[PDB]
Amino acid sequence: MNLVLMGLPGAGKGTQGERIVEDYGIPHISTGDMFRAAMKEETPLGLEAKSYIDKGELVPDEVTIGIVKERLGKDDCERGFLLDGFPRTVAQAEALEEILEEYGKPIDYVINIEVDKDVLMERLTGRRICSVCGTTYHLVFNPPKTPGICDKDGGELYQRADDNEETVSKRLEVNMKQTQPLLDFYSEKGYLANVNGQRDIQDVYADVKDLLEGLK
Ligand SMILES: Nc1ncnc2c1ncn2[C@@H]1O[C@H](COP(=O)(O)OP(=O)(O)OP(=O)(O)OP(=O)(O)OP(=O)(O)OC[C@H]2O[C@@H](n3cnc4c(N)ncnc43)[C@H](O)[C@@H]2O)[C@@H](O)[C@H]1O
Ligand SMILES: [Mg+2]
Ligand SMILES: [Zn+2]
Repeated sequence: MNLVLMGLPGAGKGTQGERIVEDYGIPHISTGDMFRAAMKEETPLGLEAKSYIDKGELVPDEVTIGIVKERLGKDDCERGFLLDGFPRTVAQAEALEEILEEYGKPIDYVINIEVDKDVLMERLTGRRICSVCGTTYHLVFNPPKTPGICDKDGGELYQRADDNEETVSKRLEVNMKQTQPLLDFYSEKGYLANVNGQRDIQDVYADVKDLLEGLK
């Protein structure tokens, strides 16, 4: 079960990915999360990626592909994986092809979580994240039972540094110009799957589960 999750900033990759990993146990591989984990620890990778991430721009291809290649090689990817936020440039997709060809692990589906760009600003500025677990909530659409704290572990919720109007706008701008080419790339490959991301969380996942049940 080799999957790729794509979508514009705030479309819900993390939210949906959380379900997939729960029902199938494949590693959730989010480049955004990997970069931020590096930033917190202050690794050389983190400091280099930080400059781009803080501005809402894409981190350069070479270093991004590099850390992904290493990750997909781990033992825990034996039964499949869930790539989140990678690739997000045609170059990255082409590179992933080579990488997976060497690993003998072809992509089963590239799942595009389609959400109108017009409602993504609201989704991001209203997002709050668990400082302990990473799971996300939304002040309006998916609020925590007790404001400011995670339902699961009681950890404090925070607002990502790049989740403000200006940076969100840049993020939408940057990724929108990469969107159609990626869709065309995988549409040609023959395994692009479009999912309506503008509905209730569990209803979005139902559409995702339909595809996954054919991958055991
Ligand atoms: N491959 C790569 N190459 C180069 N650079 C790279 C890179 N990968 C990463 N980077 C760098 O890293 C940065 C950050 O990457 P990344 O963290 O991957 O940024 P992203 O793509 O913008 O995605 P988000 O995490 O912001 O949102 P999401 O789709 O997971 O949404 P969520 O589920 O939280 O949901 C959002 C909100 O909506 C709510 N929500 C979820 N589902 C629904 C629903 N169905 N209805 C209503 N609300 C919902 C949630 O509760 C939440 O509040 C990039 O900008 C770039 O600089
Ligand atoms: Mg995410
Ligand atoms: Zn939590």
